[PDB]
Amino acid sequence: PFDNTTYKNLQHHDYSTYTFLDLNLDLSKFRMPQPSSGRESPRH
Amino acid sequence: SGVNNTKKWKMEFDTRERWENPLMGWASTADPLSNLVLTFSTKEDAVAFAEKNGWSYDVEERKVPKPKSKSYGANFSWNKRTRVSTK
Repeated sequence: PFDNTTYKNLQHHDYSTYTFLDLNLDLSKFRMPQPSSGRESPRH
Repeated sequence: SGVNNTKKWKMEFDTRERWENPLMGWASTADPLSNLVLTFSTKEDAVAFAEKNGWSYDVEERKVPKPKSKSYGANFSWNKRTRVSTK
């Protein structure tokens, strides 16, 4: 049924210190290879 | 950084001895030309003045700053070394 009387954004009550970086680590396998500037850094 | 004291030509003479005054320690000189400085618009004017007065002279070419290529955008180069690490 249709309910407009409850808050449905309660998952973040269980988030912790490493939630964001853990999610970032999980996303790594989906990324496309990064482009390259041709050197290790501007100092190479 | 100001460049306004590099507009005109100057004529100066060789530096001679200065010594300490025995009484006060002041800098004494026997050179009457020690403070003499002449201003000229061009090198040619200065050379003509020296020749007619009988002074041997050394002329030195005017040194002009070389034109430079300045680019603010080079500070953030994608792949060059001109990328700055701080602002």
